[PDB]
Amino acid sequence: ADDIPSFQNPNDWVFPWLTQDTIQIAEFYEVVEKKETAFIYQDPVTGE
Amino acid sequence: QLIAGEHIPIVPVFGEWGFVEDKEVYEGVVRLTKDGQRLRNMIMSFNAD
Amino acid sequence: ENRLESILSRFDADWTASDEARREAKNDLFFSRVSQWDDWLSQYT
Repeated sequence: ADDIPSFQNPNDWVFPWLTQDTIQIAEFYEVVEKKETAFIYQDPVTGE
Repeated sequence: QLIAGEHIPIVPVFGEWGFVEDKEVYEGVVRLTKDGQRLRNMIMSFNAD
Repeated sequence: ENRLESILSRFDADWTASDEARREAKNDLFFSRVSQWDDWLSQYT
């Protein structure tokens, strides 16, 4: 909690107001199909 | 001092609401009218004199 | 920082929370003005 993040800052430059607590931090999602793998079994219950 | 249930006992009613600079914004209907409404009043008063 | 003074953590989340009851609450309570009262502002008598 004593680190304090930062970023490109979504607001603006202007700054004719009463908010200076930037404290911006971003969340980065990434995606991949990857072709993971396997593992089949047999339903022990009533066959099928 | 522990009060009852598991929420803040304060429900808020809004008119038009949203965020901008990431600052909270809301308003009633009246806001838009204030501008010409004084004009009305004014010209009124002027003509009264 | 670490400053577990109770009225300091609390008054420093209100004081942090009224810098916004500023920019906005300034306009808001004033509509309650152009209406429930005179539409003239800032000069008396």
